Amino acid sequence: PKQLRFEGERVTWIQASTLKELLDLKAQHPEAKLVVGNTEIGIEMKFKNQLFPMIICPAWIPELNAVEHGPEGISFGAACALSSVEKTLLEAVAKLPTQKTEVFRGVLEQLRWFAGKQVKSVASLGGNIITASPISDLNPVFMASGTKLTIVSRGTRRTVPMDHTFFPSYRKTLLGPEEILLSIEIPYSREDEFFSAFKQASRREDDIAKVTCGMRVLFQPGSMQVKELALCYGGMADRTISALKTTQKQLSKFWNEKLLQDVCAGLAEELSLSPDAPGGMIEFRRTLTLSFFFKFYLTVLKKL
Amino acid sequence: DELVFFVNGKKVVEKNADPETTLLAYLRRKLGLRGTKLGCGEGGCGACTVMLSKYDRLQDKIIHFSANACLAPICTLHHVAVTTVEGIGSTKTRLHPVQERIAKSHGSQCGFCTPGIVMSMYTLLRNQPEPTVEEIEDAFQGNLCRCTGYRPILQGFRTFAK
Amino acid sequence: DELVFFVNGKKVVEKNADPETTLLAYLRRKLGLRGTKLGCGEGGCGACTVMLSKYDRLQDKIIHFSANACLAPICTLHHVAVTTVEGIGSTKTRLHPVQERIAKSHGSQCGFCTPGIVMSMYTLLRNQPEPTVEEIEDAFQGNLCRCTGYRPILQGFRTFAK
Amino acid sequence: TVGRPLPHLAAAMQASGEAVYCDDIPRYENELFLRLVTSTRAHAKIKSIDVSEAQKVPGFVCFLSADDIPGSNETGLFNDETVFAKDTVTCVGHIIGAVVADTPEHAERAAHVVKVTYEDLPAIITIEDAIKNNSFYGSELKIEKGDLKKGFSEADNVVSGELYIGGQDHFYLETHCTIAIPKGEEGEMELFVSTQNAMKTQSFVAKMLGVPVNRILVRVKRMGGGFGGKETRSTLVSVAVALAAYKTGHPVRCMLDRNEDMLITGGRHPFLARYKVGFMKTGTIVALEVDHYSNAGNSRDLSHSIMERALFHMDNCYKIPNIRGTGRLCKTNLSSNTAFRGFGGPQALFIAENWMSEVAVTCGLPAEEVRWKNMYKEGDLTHFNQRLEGFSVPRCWDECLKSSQYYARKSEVDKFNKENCWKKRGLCIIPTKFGISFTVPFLNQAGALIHVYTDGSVLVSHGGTEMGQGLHTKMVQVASKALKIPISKIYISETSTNTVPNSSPTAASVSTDIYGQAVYEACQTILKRLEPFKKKNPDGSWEDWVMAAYQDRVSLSTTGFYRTPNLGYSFETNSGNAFHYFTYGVACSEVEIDCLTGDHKNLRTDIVMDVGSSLNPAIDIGQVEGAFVQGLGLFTLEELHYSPEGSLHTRGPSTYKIPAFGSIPTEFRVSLLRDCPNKKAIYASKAVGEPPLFLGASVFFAIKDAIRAARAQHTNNNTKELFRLDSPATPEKIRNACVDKFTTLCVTGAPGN
Amino acid sequence: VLVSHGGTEMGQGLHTKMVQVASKALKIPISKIYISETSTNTVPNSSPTAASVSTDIYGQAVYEACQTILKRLEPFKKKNPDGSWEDWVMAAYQDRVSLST
Amino acid sequence: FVAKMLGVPVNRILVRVKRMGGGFGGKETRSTLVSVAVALAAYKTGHPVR
Amino acid sequence: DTVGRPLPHLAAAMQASGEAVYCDDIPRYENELFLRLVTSTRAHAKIKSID
Ligand SMILES: Cc1cc2nc3c(=O)[nH]c(=O)nc-3n(C[C@H](O)[C@H](O)[C@H](O)COP(=O)(O)OP(=O)(O)OC[C@H]3O[C@@H](n4cnc5c(N)ncnc54)[C@H](O)[C@@H]3O)c2cc1C
Ligand SMILES: Nc1nc2c(c(=O)[nH]1)N[C@H]1C(S)=C(S)[C@@H](COP(=O)(O)O)O[C@H]1N2
Ligand SMILES: Nc1nc2c(c(=O)[nH]1)N[C@H]1C(S)=C(S)[C@@H](COP(=O)(O)O)O[C@H]1N2
Ligand SMILES: O=c1[nH]c(=O)c2nc[nH]c2[nH]1
Ligand code: MOM
Ligand code: MOM
Ligand code: FES
Ligand code: FES
Ligand code: FES
Ligand code: FES
Repeated sequence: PKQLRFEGERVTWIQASTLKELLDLKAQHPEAKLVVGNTEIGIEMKFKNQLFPMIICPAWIPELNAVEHGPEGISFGAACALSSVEKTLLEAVAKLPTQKTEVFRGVLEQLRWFAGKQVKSVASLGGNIITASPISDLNPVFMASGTKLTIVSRGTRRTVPMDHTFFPSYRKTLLGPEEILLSIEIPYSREDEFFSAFKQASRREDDIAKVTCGMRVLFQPGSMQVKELALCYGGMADRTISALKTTQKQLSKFWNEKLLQDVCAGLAEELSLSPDAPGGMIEFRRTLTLSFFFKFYLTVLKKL
Repeated sequence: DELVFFVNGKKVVEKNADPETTLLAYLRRKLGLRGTKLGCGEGGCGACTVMLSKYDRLQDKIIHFSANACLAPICTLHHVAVTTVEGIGSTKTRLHPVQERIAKSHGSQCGFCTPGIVMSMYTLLRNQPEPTVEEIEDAFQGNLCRCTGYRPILQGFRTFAK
Repeated sequence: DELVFFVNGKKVVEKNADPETTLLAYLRRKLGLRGTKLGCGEGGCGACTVMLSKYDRLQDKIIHFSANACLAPICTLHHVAVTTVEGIGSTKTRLHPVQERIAKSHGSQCGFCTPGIVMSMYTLLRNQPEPTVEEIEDAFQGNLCRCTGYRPILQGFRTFAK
Repeated sequence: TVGRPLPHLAAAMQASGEAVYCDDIPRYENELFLRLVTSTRAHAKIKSIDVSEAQKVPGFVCFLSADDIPGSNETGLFNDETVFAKDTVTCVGHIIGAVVADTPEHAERAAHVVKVTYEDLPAIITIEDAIKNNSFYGSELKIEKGDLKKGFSEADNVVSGELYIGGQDHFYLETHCTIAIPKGEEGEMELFVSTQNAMKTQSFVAKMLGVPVNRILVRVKRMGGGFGGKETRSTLVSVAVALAAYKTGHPVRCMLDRNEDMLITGGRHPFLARYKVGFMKTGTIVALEVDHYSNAGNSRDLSHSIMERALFHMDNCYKIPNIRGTGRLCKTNLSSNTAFRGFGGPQALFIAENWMSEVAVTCGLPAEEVRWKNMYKEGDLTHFNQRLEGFSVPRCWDECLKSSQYYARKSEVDKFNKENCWKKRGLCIIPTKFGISFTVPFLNQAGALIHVYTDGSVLVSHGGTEMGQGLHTKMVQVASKALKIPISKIYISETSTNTVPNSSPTAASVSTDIYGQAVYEACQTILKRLEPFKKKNPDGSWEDWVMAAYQDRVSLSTTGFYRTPNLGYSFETNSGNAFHYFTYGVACSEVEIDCLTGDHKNLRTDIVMDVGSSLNPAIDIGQVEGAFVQGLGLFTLEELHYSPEGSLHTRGPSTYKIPAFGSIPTEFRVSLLRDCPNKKAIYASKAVGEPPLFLGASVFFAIKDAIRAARAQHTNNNTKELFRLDSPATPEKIRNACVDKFTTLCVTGAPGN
Repeated sequence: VLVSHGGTEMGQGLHTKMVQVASKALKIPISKIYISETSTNTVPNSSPTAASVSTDIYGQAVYEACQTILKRLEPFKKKNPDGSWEDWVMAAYQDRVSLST
Repeated sequence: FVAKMLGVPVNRILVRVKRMGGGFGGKETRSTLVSVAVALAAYKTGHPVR
Repeated sequence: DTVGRPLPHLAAAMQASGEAVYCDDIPRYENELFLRLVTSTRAHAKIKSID
C-alpha cells in the first residue's frame, strides 16, 4: 500500500499510507488540509468558498483507525467513523455495568438524532472535534468528561484531557500548526460519577445558537456531596464553553434544593446573552441552559 | 497516480483524478449513470445515497456501508467499490425486492427520493438480512421525501422484519 | 508538429492532426460547422465545396480557389484559410448576394446542393467580380443538383455578368 | 380499473433510477452550462458589474446581462419583473445575470467571482414595514356579508388580537431545471423543463427572444415535485437558459443547487392577521372582522389570486352571519412569493381556527362542542353567497370522532396531565373545506389529444403535467374505461406545447377533473367513429375495428376539450360561483410535548376525507398523507429566517427542517369516506391535492392544547386566558409559552409564574 | 399559428404550399404561420408523402382544420368587427374556447 | 417497423422528419433498412446511435 | 392571400446559408454511437460463418 498523489486544476491531494508520511507532510506543509470524510471540508469548499490548494488524506493510516480498550476507557483513532464509535459504544453499554458507562451513554445520546447512516458512516470523530463548531454536539460531552486527546507531530507526542482552553477562539483548536489529532479516549465512568447530555431539538443558523450540553458530577465516596462538577455548552458563544465560575462555587456543596437555586442563578449570569447575540432566540436559549441542568439535577437524584 | 475504484462491479481507471470531483458528479457526468440524484449537495436529503464496499484489513471482513455521493471525493475511493441504484436491479432485467417493494407499496410518488431510499434500505439488508422494525425505521434518518408522508415506505419495508 | 489553418477567419490549432482526416470530417464533426455537406466522398458532386486561400510566395498575391472538402486532407492545409458557406452570410446577420440570389430565384428546392453551388459561385466572384455568362455557366462542372434542372440557378446567377 | 388501487405507472422506473428527469437527459457534445448571478442586497442601485476574474476561470464562455437580450426584458405574470436586473436590485435573490461555461463546476467558480458594486437603498422587509410605509400591490380586496354593527352590538363577548403565520419553501426534491436546445432555423427552440406551466414557459421565452410563440417548443416529461413553486417561478431559470442558448448557438442547461433555489424561487406567503370576533356565551359566532396581510415580495406573480383564495376560506366550515374580510398585498424587498399547495387557503383557514379556539376557551366550553354548534348545514350560503351542496363534513366529523375514539382518548389526556408534571398532552379535532376551481374563471379549461395507431395501441396526450400526484396514471385509467380496453394498450409519453396548446398550469387540484374530462371527450369521439365497424364485426377484437377503420379511411386521431360550467364570482355584487364544488375533510391529532425543552411527539392522527368515489384509492390516500405532512411541516417545523437586512439564512436541509421519517405520527390512520358520489366531476370523484394540507393544523392546535395545560399547571390560573401562539409552533415558541420557574428567572426573584 | 400535417418536405415545397393555403383559408399573413416538422405524435397513421397528391390531400386537411378554427372564432369576430386577429384569438382563449383542432 | 422489430407497441415509438435532401420515391419505404438497424443498435447499447 | 403567387420556398434562404438542418447536421450527444451496415458480397448464397 503506497502513497498516492493526484493533481487537478487548483488542488493537490496526497493520500498518505503511514503515520510517518502524514507527520512528515504536515511538517513540510503546515497549511495542508487534512480530509477524512469530507463532510465538513466539502461544505466549506462548495458553500463558504475556501480553496485549500493542498490536501492530505490520512484515512488509510492504522493508528488513527484503531479501537483500543485500556483500563481508563476506550480509545478511538481520530479517523474512525461516528458509526464505529456508536457501534463500539453500544456494545460497551450492553456488556459493562451501568456505573462504568455514564459518559458512553452521554455520547450515544448526542449520537442519536444526529445526521443519518450516510453521514455517520463516513464522518470521523477527530473530524468533528477539530472542526470546533460552536454547536458541535460532541465537544460539550468530551469537554465535560475530560476526554483525553492524543495529539502528535513529527517528533513530539502529547496527551491532554480536553478542557475549556482547548477551544481558544472561533473555529480554532489548540493544535500547533504541524500537529494532528491521533486518538481520543472516552473515559469510563467512576464510582459516584454521573453524566448526562442534552441538545436543542432543531437548528436555524449554520453553526451558531443551538444549545447542546454535557454534564458531569463526581461526589465524595457514598455521599451526595459534590467533588467535581462540569457543565459545558455549545450554542451559547462562538465555541464550546464551560460554566467554570458556576461549578467552582458548588464544590463540596450538597446535591439538594439550594444547589439547584444557586446553579441556575449562576448559569443565567455566566452564560447570559446580549439581546443581539448572533443567532437570536435569547430567551429560549437561557431557558434551555437551566432546564437542561434541572433535568440533570433530577436525573442525578434518581441515580443517587 | 492512477485512481482505481469499481462501480456496479465494473473497474474504473481514472488517470487524471481531480481532487475536487465528488462521486456524484463522477457517476452522473463522467459515467452516465443518472440514477443517483443531486438533492442538496450538503449531505442532508439522501437523494445521492450509494453503497460502498471496502475490504477492511482489520475486521478481516469486507464491510458495506451507505454514503452521501455529493460529499464523497472520488479521491477517497481508491480500491472502494460503489454500487448504485442501477447496480441492484432494473425493469429491463429484474427489480431487486427492495425496488419492487417500494413500487408496489405506493412508497414512490414523484420518485426523486426513491433511488436513495432504495439504497439506504438495500445497504441495511446487506448488513442484516433479517432486521427489526426498529432498525428499518432508523435506517432512513438521512433521507427526505416531500411527497409521501413516509407511512407507505415504512409499511412496504416492514415486510423485511421478524 | 502543430497543424495551423483558419476557418471563416478563426485560427485553428490542431495539436494531434490525423493524416487521414478529411477537411469535411473536420468541419462537420470537430468544428460543428454543418453547412458543408457529404454527398459522395469521391469528388463528383460538389456538395462539399469550400473556398481556400493561400498566400502564394511567387505570384506575390493571395490566391483564392475552390476545393472538394471530402478529398482535402487537413494535413495539406497548414497556413491555408478555409471559407465555408457559414463564412459569407447568414439569415441571422446578412445573406451574401450569392446566397440571396439563389434563394429568390427558386435555385434551391431540397437545398442540399445549395451550400456548394453558393461556394462554387462565391469563389468565381472572388477571382472575377464581373464575370461573363460563359464563366458563370462553366463554374459549375463539379456541382450536381437532382432537384432543380439547373435553369433557375444559372438565370439567377446571370445577373452577375456584363 | 377505475376505483381500484393501481400503483403509480412510473413507480418501478422510479424505484430503479431508469425514470428520466430533466437533468438526467444525456448532454449534447457541445452542451453548455449556466449559473445565475444574483443580488446580495435587498434594495440597491447596481453601480457596476465586473467579470475580470470570471474570464480567467478555465472554460468560461460568456457573462450575460440585460443588454444581451434581443426581444424584451419585461417578464412575469403581470409584466412587473426583469429577466435580468438593470439599474436596481429589489431583493436578495434578484437575478442580475448569468455566467455560461463548459461545466456546471466552471460555471459555479465563474459566477461566484463576479464583483457587483452596489449602492444601498431604503429597504422594506417585513409586513410591519410594508404597512407603515404604505407599500402594497393593488388596493384592498374585500368580502362583506350581513351587517357588522349589530353583529357586534348583539354580541356577548368580543375577542380581538393579532396572528402571524410564517412562509414556507416548497423543497421539491428536484430543484428547478431547464435544458434549451436552439435549432439554428427561424428562431426555433426546444426546451425540456421541470415545470407545471409549459404555456407560460413558452410565452416568456418567446417574449424575451422577440419571436412568435409558434417557434418555441416546451416539453415536460415529469417533475421531481412542484407543490406550486413550478406553476410560475420555473421561468426564472427557463428564460435565462433560453437566452444563453440564443446567444451562444449551443444547447444550454441549468439545475439550481438547493441554496440557490431556496434563495431565488419564492415560497409560501407569510400572513399577518388582525382579527375581532363577536360571540354569545353559547359559543355561537355573531360577528367576525379579519384584515389579512400577505408578504408578497418584489413582484405581483400570483399574490392577488392567493389573497382571493384566502378571502374565500376565512370561514372554514362555519356559518357566520355578519362578516368582513379584507386583504392587502405587501410590496417588499424579498423574493417574489408564489403558489404553494393550498394557495392562501391554509393561511386563511389557520387564522379562522385560531379565533375559534379562543371563542371556546373564552366561553369555557369544549372545542368540539363549539366547532359543531357553528357548523354549516346542507344548503347554507358561504360568506360569498354560494350554496353548499353535498356538504359532507358532519359525516366526516362523526365518523372521525368514532374511529378516532375521541371522547375516550380525551379522558386519557386530562388523566395524563394530572399525573404528569413537566410533560403534557394535547388532542384536537379539526374540519376543513376547500373550494375546487381556479379563482380566475378562464383557466378552468383543458385540452386532450388521442391517437390510436394501427396495431391498436393508444397515445394519450393532455395539458396536465406529472409531478408525482399520479395524474398520468389516473388519465390512463379513465381512457381505458372510457375506451373499454386494457390499460396496457394505452400510453402517455409526456406533456408538450406542440400536442396541447394554451394549457393552464397544472395546479388548483382540478387536473384530474378537467383533463379527465377532456380525455373522456376524446375517447367518445373515437368511439363514435368506430361504432360502424364494431357493428359490422361484433365478435372481432379492438385491433380489427381499429384496422378496419384505417382501411376505410376514418381518422383515428382527435382532440378533446372541457370547460367548467357556471363559474364567475364578482367582488362587487358578491355573487356567482367561485368554485364548482368543495372537497371536505376532518382530522384529529394527539401530541405530547416536553415542557422543559419545547420538544414533542406526534402520537396519533386519524383522518377522514371526502374524495367522493376515488378513481384510485391508493393514489388518493397517498395524496391525503402527503398533503397532511406538508401541513404538519408548515405549522410545526418549517421556519425561514432572515437577517435584519433581508438576507435568508435558512438555505438547506441542515437549517430548514422539513418532515423526516420519524416526524410522522406514530399512529397514522387515513380513511376515505364511503358512498358519497360527486355529480360535479369525472366518474363521481373529487380533487384531493391541496384540500388535505390544512388538516396538518390538527397538530398545531393539539400542541396549543398541551401548552394550555402546561400553563394551568405552572403559570397563572385562568381557565379562560388567551396567549398568542404564532405559526410555526417550533420548539422555541413552544418552550417559551411554558412559562415556569425557569422562563421567569426562578431564583426566587419573582416574574410571571 | 402552428400547422402540422402528415406530409413531409423533400424540396417540393409542400410546407410552403400548405402555409399559403392556411394563410388564405384563415385570412391572415403567411408571416403569422409556421410548420416546424412532420411527426408521428402530431399526425398519426399518415400515408407516405408520395403519388404527387400531397398538396391535394394535406392542403384539404389543413383547409378543414382552418375552417373549424374559423367557426370557433366567429362569435368573437361579430362581437368585435373592427378588432384584430390577435383580439379574436385572445378573446376566445379568455372565454375558454379551444384553439386547437 | 421499428416497433415490430423491437417487439413493443407502436405508441412507444416517435418518428420526426424535419426535411429531406431529396426522396423521389427512394425514401417512401426503403429508408427503413437503415432506420431499423440504427434502432436496434440504440436498443442493444442503450446509447443514441446514427 | 398568396395563392397563385410565385412565393419562394420558405426555407430557401436557410438552405442557401447552410443553417437549414438535415438529419446528419443535428448535433451529436456526448455518448452518441455510429453504425455501419455489413452487407452481402454474393448474389445468392448460404451464410456459412461470420467472423
Ligand atoms: C447533513 C449533516 C448533518 C450533520 N449533523 C451534525 C450534528 O447533528 N452534530 C454535529 O456535531 N455535527 C454534525 N455534522 C458534522 C459532522 O459531524 C462533521 O462534519 C464530521 O465529524 C467531520 O468529519 P470528516 O471526516 O467529514 O472531516 P473532514 O470534513 O474531512 O475534515 C474535518 C476538519 O478537521 C480537520 N481534521 C480532520 N481530521 C483531523 C485529524 N486527525 N487531526 C487534525 N485535524 C483533522 C480537517 O482539516 C477539517 O478542518 C453534520 C454534517 C452533515 C453532513
Ligand atoms: N407527489 C406530489 N403530489 C402533489 C404535488 C407534487 O408536486 N408532488 N403538488 C400538489 C399540488 S400544489 C397540486 S395543485 C396538485 C396538482 O395535481 P392535480 O391537479 O392532479 O391534483 O397535486 C398536489 N400533490
Ligand atoms: N425537389 C424535389 N421535388 C420532388 C421530389 C423531391 O424529392 N424533391 N419528390 C418527387 C416525388 S417522387 C413525388 S411523388 C412528389 C411528392 O410530393 P407532392 O405530393 O407534394 O408533389 O414530389 C416530387 N418532386
Ligand atoms: O389563478 C389561480 N387561481 C387558483 O385558484 C389557483 N390555484 C393554484 N394556482 C392558481 N391560480
Ligand atoms: O395549485 Mo398547486 O400548484 O399550489
Ligand atoms: O415514387 Mo414518388 O410517389 O414518392
Ligand atoms: S444531495 Fe442531498 S445529501 Fe447528497
Ligand atoms: S416521492 Fe417525491 S420526494 Fe419521495
Ligand atoms: S461529397 Fe460529392 S464531391 Fe465531396
Ligand atoms: S436542391 Fe435538391 S439537389 Fe439541388
